[PDB]
Amino acid sequence: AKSKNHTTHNQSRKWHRNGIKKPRSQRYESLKGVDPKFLRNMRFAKKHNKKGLKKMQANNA
Amino acid sequence: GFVKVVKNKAYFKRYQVKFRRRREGKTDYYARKRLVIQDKNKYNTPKYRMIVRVTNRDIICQIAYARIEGDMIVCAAYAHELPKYGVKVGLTNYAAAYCTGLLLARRLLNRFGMDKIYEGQVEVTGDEYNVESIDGQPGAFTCYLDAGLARTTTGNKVFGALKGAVDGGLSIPHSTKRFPGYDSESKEFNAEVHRKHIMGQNVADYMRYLMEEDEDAYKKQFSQYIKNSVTPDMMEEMYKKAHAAIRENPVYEKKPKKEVKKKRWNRPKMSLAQKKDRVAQKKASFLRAQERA
Amino acid sequence: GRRPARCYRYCKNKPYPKSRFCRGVPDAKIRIFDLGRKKAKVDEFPLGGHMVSDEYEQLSSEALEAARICANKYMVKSCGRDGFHMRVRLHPFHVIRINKMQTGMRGAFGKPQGTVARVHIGQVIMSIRTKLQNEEHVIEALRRAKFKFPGRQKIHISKKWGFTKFNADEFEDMVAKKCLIPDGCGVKYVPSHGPLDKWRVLHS
Amino acid sequence: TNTKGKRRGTRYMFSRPFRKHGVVPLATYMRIYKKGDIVDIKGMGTVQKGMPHKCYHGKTGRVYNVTQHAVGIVVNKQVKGKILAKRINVRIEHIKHSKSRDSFLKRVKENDQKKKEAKEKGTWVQLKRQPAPPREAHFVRTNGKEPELLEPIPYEFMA
Amino acid sequence: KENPMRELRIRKLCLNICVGESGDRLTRAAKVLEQLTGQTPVFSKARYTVRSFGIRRNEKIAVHCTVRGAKAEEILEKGLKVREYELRKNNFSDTGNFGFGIQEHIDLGIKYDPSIGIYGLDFYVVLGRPGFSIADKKRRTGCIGAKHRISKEEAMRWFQQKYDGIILPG
RNA sequence: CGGGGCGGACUGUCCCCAGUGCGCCCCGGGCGGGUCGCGCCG
RNA sequence: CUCAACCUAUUCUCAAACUUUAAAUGGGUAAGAAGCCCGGCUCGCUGGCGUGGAGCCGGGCGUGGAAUGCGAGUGCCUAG
RNA sequence: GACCCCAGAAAAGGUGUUGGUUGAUAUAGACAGCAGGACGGUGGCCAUGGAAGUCGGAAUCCGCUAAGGAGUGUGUAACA
RNA sequence: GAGCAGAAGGGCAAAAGCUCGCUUGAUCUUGAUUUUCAGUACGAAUACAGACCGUGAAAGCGGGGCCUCACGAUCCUUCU
RNA sequence: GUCUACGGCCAUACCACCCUGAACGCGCCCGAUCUCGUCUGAUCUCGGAAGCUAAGCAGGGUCGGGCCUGGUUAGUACUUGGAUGGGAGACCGCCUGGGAAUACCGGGUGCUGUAGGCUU
Ligand SMILES: [Mg+2]
Ligand SMILES: [Mg+2]
Ligand SMILES: [Mg+2]
Ligand SMILES: [Mg+2]
Ligand SMILES: [Mg+2]
Ligand SMILES: [Mg+2]
Ligand SMILES: [Mg+2]
Ligand SMILES: [Mg+2]
Repeated sequence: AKSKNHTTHNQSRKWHRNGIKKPRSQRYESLKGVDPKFLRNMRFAKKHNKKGLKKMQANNA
Repeated sequence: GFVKVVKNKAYFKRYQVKFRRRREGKTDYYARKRLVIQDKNKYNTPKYRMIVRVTNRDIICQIAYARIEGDMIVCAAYAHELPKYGVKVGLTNYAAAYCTGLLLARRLLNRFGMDKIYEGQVEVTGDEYNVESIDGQPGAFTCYLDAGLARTTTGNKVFGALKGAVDGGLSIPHSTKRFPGYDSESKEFNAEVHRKHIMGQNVADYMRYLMEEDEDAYKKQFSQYIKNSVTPDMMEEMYKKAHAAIRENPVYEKKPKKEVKKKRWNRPKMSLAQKKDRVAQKKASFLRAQERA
Repeated sequence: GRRPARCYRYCKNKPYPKSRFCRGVPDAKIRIFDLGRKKAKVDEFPLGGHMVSDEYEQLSSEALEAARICANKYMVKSCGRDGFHMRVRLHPFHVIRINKMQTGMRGAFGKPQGTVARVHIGQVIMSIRTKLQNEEHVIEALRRAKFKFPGRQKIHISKKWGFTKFNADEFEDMVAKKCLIPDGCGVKYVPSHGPLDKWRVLHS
Repeated sequence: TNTKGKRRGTRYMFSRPFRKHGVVPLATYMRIYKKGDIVDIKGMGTVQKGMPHKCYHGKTGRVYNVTQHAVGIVVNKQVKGKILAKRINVRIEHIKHSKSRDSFLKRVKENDQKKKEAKEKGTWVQLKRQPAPPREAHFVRTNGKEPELLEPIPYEFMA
Repeated sequence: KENPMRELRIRKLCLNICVGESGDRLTRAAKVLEQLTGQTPVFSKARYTVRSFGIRRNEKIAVHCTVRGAKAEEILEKGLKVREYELRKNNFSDTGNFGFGIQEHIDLGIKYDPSIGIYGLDFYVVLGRPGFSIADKKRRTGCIGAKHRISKEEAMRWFQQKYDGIILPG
């Protein structure tokens, strides 16, 4: 009738068999969850990066 | 004794003091938190406020922004430096509050270099005026009023200081509900009795009313108005000239420091050796008196 | 009606005091903890003897009462009614339960049966203070009281003066120097700090 | 068995320290949090809005978003046999700057300055930290004073 | 010798009339206070329900008003005339202010009116010095300090040295 | 372990009675660290 | 004069659902090239301001910025 | 009696023996044995049916002394 | 040491409690996130953004109750 | 050497009582015409300037309470890991590392930012 209710016995041994891996970090994480007002302004800045190109290359040269 | 001592040892062991300025009764931290703290997505943008403090004999108007190390005052104006131009007596009233607010606004604007732009409202009328930024020019200076613990009812002098600042060219959000011209019954702003208050015509009316009612009471009340030869007829023109002279030269000239001898007016702390010796002497005197019997 | 004390000899559970969660606890058997001349001054009874447990165990309030009665009877027989002061220094604050036998171990949490005192190794169970010439009687009274307790106990003649926390060889000259002021059966320590008015009340 | 309440078991965790109740000091609201800095999530209990969950108390993360009153933090959480990076919105009362990153930035700046200065002065200097080495060989003077003999004390029954 | 800022003064008088119930009796008492002070009085509601007194919570039970200045000084003169200028020793409290009561108001200096009852009332003179208002100030409020406080002995001395009154040791 | 000369401050010994501290300078004694340090010994 | 209550200073003994103080073991993060330092450009966001923030474009820095060990990353199907 | 888990024991006792702690007596004669004395006020007071050193309640002294308790126990109705 | 509707715990003093004044942010919307978690749903919650408003002199604060509970798929019905 | 306005940390800053406070200042203080609130010009709001440092405030004091920081308690309590250690058990000792809290005894009694005054 009655049986065992709960245990975490052997669970850690199972967890470490394929390792407990840290999430894969990388350059350029996603912009999800960022403030929409800030995000749409950033998109406008990226869009208009096009202009001012000749001033940038003049200064660089 | 018959009652429990409430302020026993355990009371002090668990007692938590409030903030120092709360204990001094100088700061409402509930309002300060809402009033000096900047949004986090604005980063190191300074949030400016106009502190207006009315004293028994003075008016202090400051513009400050909060920092972790403490507040930073960028411009201050006082009502005790009003005698430099025009107005000489009757400070800490509504007209002097307007004058010192206007002086603070002019001083700050001159320091920033925005005077030809943002001239404010020169011809003083009590109606609402809000300065708007000019395209192609640096934006209008925006600061928020800090009244502190003053009860902000209609006619409080902090709003005269605010009116002076906004006429000087400072963009301070406000409504006319708290100006002396506002009628609570009709919910209307007269804007002419407010101008009278700005030019101090309530004080002049009081003077000329006492001249009819009681001459000795008139002397006792406006004793320093008989001195400096200030009269209800010239009162408005005195305040107008003070406004103009504030307009021309609002730059503060700090009085030069004085050569002063290093005289200590406060008793210093007794040293540990002095305290121990005092205890020894008191014990010796008690024992000697006991031996004398 | 009561279980053998071997069923509650050991400190197996966490302390289970009579509280607002543990209600309906029958009163402990021992209600008197000081006997003899409790009103005797500190200087009257300079000799102190302790019973000290060598066991980390639980002593029932019934056993504390029995040992108290036995030691009191022997002390009255040997030193007179007013010749000693005894203090039982264990209070039965732990509540032992009983699951009286729906059916079986279903809902097995028990009801409060009794109280025990939880005692540690090196802890004092009972103390007797008396004159210097009653050392043998104190040792024998404590030795007799030892037979009412489960574990092993030692009889120790304390180095302190009476029931105080000050050593018996320095007690007298501390009283002389007014570092100690008698107050009933104990002494009050007077440090050399505080207001000088308190010091002026002394030395006068 | 156990409830799933959001504040179960936080009786001391979210309580205030002794004699540190009352008004929140305003420097905590004056701290500046940029994107990319490391913050420890404390979780004070005077402020109930924007409070982190109990699994994030004592955890450190990196800010990725800044709003008017809160920040978004990428903080690692371990769920059984995987660690995964949660994104949580926390009001600034419940965080503070982590000083490990401050110390590391100080050390990087020191290293860069010392390298630039060392190339100019000519000689070579050590930049990596090293674990505490074995102690060097040294002399111990007695100063004409014989070392004190130590003897274990006899046993006596204290009380 | 004595600083002029230490002179004792009357802060307020605090007239009180506690009627058992509400209604016309309380309205008449309010009219009594109106006649005596020339001020609109304020009603006091019951804190709790007491079955024995037949009063209920939030029910208008008493009427009271505080008077300050020359009017308070005049009303105190009237009341002390009624008491015939003798006060009991226990009538002075340990905080330095005192009080008494009268059971008939018609001899205070008012005319009898048949519609108006015969309500008695309580006077409680609150004594003060110049500077006591810092405890009531909004900004930088403080406490008056030990030397500036008024003791029972100083209150009795002031009573004797102002109204030539007699302190009966009762 | 301490000595000389000037400003405060304490004591129920108050007749220039007694005692404690601080800032400047003049000395005396002992201990530790660097010093082209300087010599001697190993 | 005595016994209570009450207050004051002490005294014996305690707490899983008490606590000022408070370990050991433990949990998180960091220990660089995606970094550091220079210039410049974009923005409709923010704004006293050449402000703030973010993004972007060039340039220069290698003593590879604790120890130890090990080759890693990633996908699909999947039994018991 | 005889080896982790482990397969049997407690409180309490011992003039069995072995170590140890603390105290005391003794060539001014200990200890143990054998051998002498162990008195007088006084059959102390109150309890009583009899309580005499010995059923009890307090007292607990004095002289002669080398020394003796106004009593350690047996015993008597109480003495002896 | 009170109160904050209630169980308890946390929190709170010119507060979050009490009394007034004005109100309907207990409204209309899209997403992200947290909690349980399989990182599914529901419920509850947090931070935003866009409207329209409330209040306050204003800074601001408010899209229910100081926080931790107070609740409900497919199919069908009903209303907008 | 100090104060005022606004503050940061939030008692080394608090609490009780006593003493001193020059100059500005801050206050107490004087009044209710206007503004504005009250049962009450007490508070609040407003207009002042005869008086006063009595109070707040500042500084100092107290074998002061508290608080802060040390010593002691004490390598004690507790504790990571180890043993075919002891013991009938309860528990205890050792090895390997870490390591407290009272009582008790000392020292200390606000530091400081911005702006503006006074102090020969
Ligand atoms: Mg089974
Ligand atoms: Mg199963
Ligand atoms: Mg406010
Ligand atoms: Mg158990
Ligand atoms: Mg809420
Ligand atoms: Mg919105
Ligand atoms: Mg102290
Ligand atoms: Mg160890």
